[PDB]
Amino acid sequence: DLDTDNDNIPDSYERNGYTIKDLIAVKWEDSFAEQGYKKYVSNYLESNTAGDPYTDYEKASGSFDKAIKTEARDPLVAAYPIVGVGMEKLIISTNEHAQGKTVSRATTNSKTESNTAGVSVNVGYQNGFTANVTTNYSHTTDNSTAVQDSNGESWNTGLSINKGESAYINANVRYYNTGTAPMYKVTPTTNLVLDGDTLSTIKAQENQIGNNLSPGDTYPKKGLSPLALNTSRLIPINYDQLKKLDAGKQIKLETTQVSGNFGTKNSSGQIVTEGNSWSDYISQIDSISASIILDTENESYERRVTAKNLQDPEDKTPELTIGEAIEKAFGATKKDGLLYFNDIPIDESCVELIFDDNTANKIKDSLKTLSDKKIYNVKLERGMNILIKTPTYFTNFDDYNNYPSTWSNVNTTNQDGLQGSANKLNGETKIKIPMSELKPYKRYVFSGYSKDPLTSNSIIVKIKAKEEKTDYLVPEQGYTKFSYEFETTEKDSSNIEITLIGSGTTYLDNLSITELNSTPEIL
Amino acid sequence: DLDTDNDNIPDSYERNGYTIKDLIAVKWEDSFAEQGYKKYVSNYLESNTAGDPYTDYEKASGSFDKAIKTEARDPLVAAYPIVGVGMEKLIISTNEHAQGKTVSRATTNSKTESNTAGVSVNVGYQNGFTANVTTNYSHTTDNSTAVQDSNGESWNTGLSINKGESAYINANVRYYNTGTAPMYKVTPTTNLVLDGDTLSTIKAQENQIGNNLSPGDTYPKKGLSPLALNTSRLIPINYDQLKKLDAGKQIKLETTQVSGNFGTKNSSGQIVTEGNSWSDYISQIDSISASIILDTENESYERRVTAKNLQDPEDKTPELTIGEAIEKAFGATKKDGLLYFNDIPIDESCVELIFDDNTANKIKDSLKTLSDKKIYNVKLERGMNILIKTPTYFTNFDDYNNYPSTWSNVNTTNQDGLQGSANKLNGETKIKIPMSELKPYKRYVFSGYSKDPLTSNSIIVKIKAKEEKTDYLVPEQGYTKFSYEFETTEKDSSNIEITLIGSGTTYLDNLSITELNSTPEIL
Amino acid sequence: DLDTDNDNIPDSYERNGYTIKDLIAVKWEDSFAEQGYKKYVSNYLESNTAGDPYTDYEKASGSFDKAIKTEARDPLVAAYPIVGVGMEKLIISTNEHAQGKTVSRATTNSKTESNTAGVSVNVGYQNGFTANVTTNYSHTTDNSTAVQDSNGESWNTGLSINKGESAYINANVRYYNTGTAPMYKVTPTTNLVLDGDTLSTIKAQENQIGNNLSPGDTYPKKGLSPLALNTSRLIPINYDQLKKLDAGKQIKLETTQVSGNFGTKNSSGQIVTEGNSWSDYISQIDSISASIILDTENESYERRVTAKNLQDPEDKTPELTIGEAIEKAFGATKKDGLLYFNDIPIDESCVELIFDDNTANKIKDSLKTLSDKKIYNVKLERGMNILIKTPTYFTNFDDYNNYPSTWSNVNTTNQDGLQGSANKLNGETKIKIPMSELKPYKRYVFSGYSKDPLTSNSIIVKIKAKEEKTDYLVPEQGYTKFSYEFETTEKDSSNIEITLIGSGTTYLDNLSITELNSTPEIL
Ligand SMILES: [Ca+2]
Ligand SMILES: [Ca+2]
Ligand SMILES: [Ca+2]
Ligand SMILES: [Ca+2]
Ligand SMILES: [Ca+2]
Ligand SMILES: [Ca+2]
Ligand SMILES: [Ca+2]
Ligand SMILES: [Ca+2]
Ligand SMILES: [Ca+2]
Repeated sequence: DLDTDNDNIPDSYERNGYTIKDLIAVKWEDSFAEQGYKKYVSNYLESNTAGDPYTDYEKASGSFDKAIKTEARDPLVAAYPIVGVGMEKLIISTNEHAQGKTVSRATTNSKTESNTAGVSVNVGYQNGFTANVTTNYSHTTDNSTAVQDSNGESWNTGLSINKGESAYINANVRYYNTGTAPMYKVTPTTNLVLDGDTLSTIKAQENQIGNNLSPGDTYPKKGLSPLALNTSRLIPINYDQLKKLDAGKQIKLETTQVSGNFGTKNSSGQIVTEGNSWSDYISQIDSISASIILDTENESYERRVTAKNLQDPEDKTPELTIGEAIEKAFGATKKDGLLYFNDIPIDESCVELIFDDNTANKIKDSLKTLSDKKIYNVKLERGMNILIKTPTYFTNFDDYNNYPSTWSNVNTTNQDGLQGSANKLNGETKIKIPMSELKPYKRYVFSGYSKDPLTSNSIIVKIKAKEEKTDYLVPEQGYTKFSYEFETTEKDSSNIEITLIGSGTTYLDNLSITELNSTPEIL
Repeated sequence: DLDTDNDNIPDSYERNGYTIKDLIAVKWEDSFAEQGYKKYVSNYLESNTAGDPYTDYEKASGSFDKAIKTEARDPLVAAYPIVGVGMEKLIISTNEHAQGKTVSRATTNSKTESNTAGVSVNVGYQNGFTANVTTNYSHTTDNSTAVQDSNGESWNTGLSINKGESAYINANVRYYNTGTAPMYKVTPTTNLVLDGDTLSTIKAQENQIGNNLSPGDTYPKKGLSPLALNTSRLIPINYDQLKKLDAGKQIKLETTQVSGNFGTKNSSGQIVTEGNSWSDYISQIDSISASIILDTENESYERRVTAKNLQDPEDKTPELTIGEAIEKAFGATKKDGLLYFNDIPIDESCVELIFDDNTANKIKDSLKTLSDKKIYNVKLERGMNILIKTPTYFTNFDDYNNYPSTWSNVNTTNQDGLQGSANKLNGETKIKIPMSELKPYKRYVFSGYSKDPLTSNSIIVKIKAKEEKTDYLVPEQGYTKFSYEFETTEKDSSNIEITLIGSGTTYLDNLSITELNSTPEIL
Repeated sequence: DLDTDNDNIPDSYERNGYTIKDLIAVKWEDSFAEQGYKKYVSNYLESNTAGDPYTDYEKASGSFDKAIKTEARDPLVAAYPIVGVGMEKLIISTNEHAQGKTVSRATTNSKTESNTAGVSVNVGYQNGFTANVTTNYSHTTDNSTAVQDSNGESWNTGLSINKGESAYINANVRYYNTGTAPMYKVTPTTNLVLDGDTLSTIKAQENQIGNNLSPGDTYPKKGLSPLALNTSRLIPINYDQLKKLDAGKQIKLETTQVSGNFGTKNSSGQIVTEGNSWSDYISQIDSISASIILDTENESYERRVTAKNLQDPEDKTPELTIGEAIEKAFGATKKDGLLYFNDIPIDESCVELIFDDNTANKIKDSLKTLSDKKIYNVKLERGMNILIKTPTYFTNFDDYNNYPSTWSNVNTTNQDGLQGSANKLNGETKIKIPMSELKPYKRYVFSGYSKDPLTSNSIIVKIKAKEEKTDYLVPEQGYTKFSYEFETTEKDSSNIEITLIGSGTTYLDNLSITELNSTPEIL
């Protein structure tokens, strides 16, 4: 009944209960949780919960831009715009205006490549920390390029450079947005950096892209003509960096400064975008919120969620766990003990978790006092980053199985599993996968969980690839997570085999195969 | 009941008790110092205790820009933004448009080099003075570049400059903000100098740095590619300073004018950065407050703290000691006679303290009248500069120890130390520190405390390095600080030996290895 | 109770006493002189008692711009900012772009030299005039250049100019303030004058400095690089003034028009520096107040003080003596008959006094009626000039003794002196001040005081340098002041010795060696 800020919601209704229906507010008592309403938690000392250019009421009632994704309806998630650039096809030509020698290659893009390229994986997880530590960190602003149609052939012999003069570089790019915010006056700048030696900067101005970029969309609408670097003209190169591109290095294409406008609803009609810009709220959002990234193999997402700092009892901001923040940022359905997306389950054992050194140290220090030793029950703190990687293949010996092949010697008849059932081991367990279903020249990690109700039972696991290896595993009464890496090669090679031999008592569950990054090719 | 300024704070409270909770002001009754609540002190004759454009009650209540660091909510420390610029790597090319001969070297930038370069060392420290002096004083505005990847070769061999015509220089620079204040419309003017001779200046304008610079964050957000000086275009060089650069001197950068605005709330809604400027409060802050700089091996900070004019009893402003100023300006947990950060310990006998000549004369005048003979229990006066250097290696034979190796023949079972334990001696004390963990071409100070309740039980020390020496240290009844210096070379040498032997009675404590400056390399 | 001006202070409290506490005026009764309180007097017929744009209550209550030095707190001293430009490095280039024959020399600036460059000395100082007479006056605005690092070589040798065309000049400059006021919007216009001929006018606009120059703070803040004039650009020279610098003349720099703004606190918040100009108050101060310039070996000071016109009984204004005017315009500590700074002594017999011819005539008119024979007890009048030059060396055989070389035959066992003791003489008196501290190509004056309690005891003095001089002196009953002059030469000369021989009865006191100006050099 008491009001502090300039919002219709009372200060008592800004904590421990929040329901918005027919443009008024009513208290939640847990009767209509199935009827399409979710619980909002917000500040009650400040009008603006996060740094987005809206009040808490307008983003909790739908009276804002229709282009904004609906996942930012909760007041702890703000509309933060990100503009990313992807590189698709490359051509090399010896002229400047546009005869000569022109060569063309196709190239795939990887958004979450530089983040996980500095991840070293050990053979054993210490205590309840079921994650890895990266070396460096980066958002999806930068992008990585991998050459697919790379037959053994030097790039020099197709261009005939002798001593000093080198050709030019032309390409096609696409402009995507990974976040819950559009941009209207899109003016980005992008550096084309090859292993540190900067080549050029690209500014696409305004008229070439148009007055909008809706979230989740690019300018080439799905499958159409990609935008080339012809229509600020062409990029040169010298006779020092071509061998670097040929042998080991890949072209980095990263967006540096992003400027634009947006829309706020006026009193009368449709949107306005003239006297307002995205230039002041970058540090207003980025200095109070964390950064949660999710990487499905088809598309990626990033969100920013406000957090709580421990050394300020006067700051009465909402406090969440890790899993609650994931649920509110990404949108999920709560099943019995589990959190689901539309088709991909989300759990501390079903996907992979990546943190930097500060977050890893904070989680290791904060997991001492808890008595459950689970990842999702970690208190949210500001200034940390989470990268969730969805496996490209995952089975849980249950209703979900996306493996293209079928396993051998599978015994579903068990009930002492971490989630449901498990496989009773008696002898061999073998699977093979053809090379065509896996992208060449990458790095894969195969991970799983094991349990043994004996003293000194042991398992051996053989991974047959272009570096085949055999490894030894000694499980105990507790659940043990194992993870082993392997490398792939070109499509003209053999299949990939996964075998494991035991003594006939252990149990296995939660099998996953996940791609991380790309390996250099000898060229 | 009584009021003096245009603020909400009562007059009878404003001295010796001050607490903000739930946007109300209550006195201090020294019973909730453990729940995170803290006290502050403010002048009662003016609304702005410091020189910032925020009132003290507002800047202590949190109703201000949230990107400012949370320890700046102390009203006794003002917000002051500092912009620094420095190289990462350097290139020379003989063409104005970009073939020819091009060389590239990789450098490292350092923040406190010109300040420490005028500091001399001695065998003993007379009286209670536990600090050194510097020839000239500079802030962290200027940066020094050190060239690492450089074997024996002159720049002329890779350039072939004969009589007068020289090549062109280009560099990769970064911009950083080490202070408790952001700025938005950044317009830095930077002189790129070689030992006094200004080669040129650069004006970054707006399109290359961006409309934002968060405090504590560089221009590339954490790890991205460094900006190149290709987007006013190029700067020249002649064949007079090339060999001068070759022999002894290094390129320095300093900014001169930094223009920008500060952000604040409007009457109704969002924040505006239009009708403000960070150019009218620089002198008004610098002519009222002190200057305290801290330099950790990872990062650096500096603050301006207001002081009391002792020769003016009318100016009713609160007074400070040195340790209380450090605690209130940086933010530190106060253990029993101890100031701790999250991991770095600071005390009067664990760090290095640097003043200039005027502060040295003032502290020598004010030290004799004190009955405790310590550095921290000194009243703060305006217009004096303090620098604190945290050593890269430091131990006290206690809970804190981060040496890359382990000390030999340690008898820590003792209590007669400055803080608990001490190193009893019966035989030698040796360490062989390897060069793989130390920066090449540096100057290092070995510092420590010696004490012995005996007549003349002297000790001797031997430092084996590229400049090897032996020294004799005699003890006293008092507690004597011993400091010595040595120099190092490139990474392809043998280990550095520190050996000390006495006669089985002396006590040695608080052993520290720190770095000062860079030596000119012969090339 | 009775009020005249726009101040809360009554007319009676505006005379013979002025104390302020808790923003309330109170009268002086001589019990709180030792508690830091100071006594002022102010006009009671105008709101602005001085020409600075502040009323007496506002300039005495501290509620004004804090960058103004505390010496301007009293109402009888005006806030007058002065911008001076100094030249440090002279480089000559024969091109209009940047290749060519370039020569770079180092040069030191002298601020107050031309005001005292035309002074001549006398053997005896007649009557009670213990000062000197100058031929021209100059502020700290003009500045002179003196070249030290210059071996035997013509400037034409480094340029090889034959008949018709000479090179271009380029300079390194610094900007300083010496006054009790800051200006923000600096507009410096300067002329580079060469012995009556104007070479060029330099206008450094707004962007080469910015809107901040603190008083007493150089634009390169303490130790940084000198600012070159390469950021309106170039200055030519002919083959007529190029040979004039070789023999006798020196390049001089004189600012002509400077304007700025003074910052005023508004009603509610911060300070405004837009609607203002430092052009309507220059003639308000300069046409009323006098001029006092003080020259220390480390810094210079300039102040303007309002005086009394003796031919005006209607003009009711404060009347000041010379010593009280100095004490109010600088801030002084009063020992028993003595005026001291923190360490620099100032007195009628401890420094050098320079007066203009009109001022000397007025003072010599005023000296006859005085019955005390002291120069500091003279009533001030509008439009007179005072220069106080502190000698670089000064002894009095007392608490202050800062000669680097000790005397010979020192007998301090005496008490019939002007202050404290006097040096008893028995035979010769020797001093040998060496090469290592004397600035070259300068002119020095050694002055002293003598008594002799005998009828016809004469003394002899010898000054041995490259230009030696002998002299015979006859002292008298009272205090007699004598002054001698000499010059110096380059580094490769010998040390300078001073001998004085008496006969055992004469008494010598207050020996002061000072520098006056610079001599032309043969080259
Ligand atoms: Ca509210
Ligand atoms: Ca709210
Ligand atoms: Ca299961
Ligand atoms: Ca107050
Ligand atoms: Ca106040
Ligand atoms: Ca200890
Ligand atoms: Ca009055
Ligand atoms: Ca008055
Ligand atoms: Ca005396």
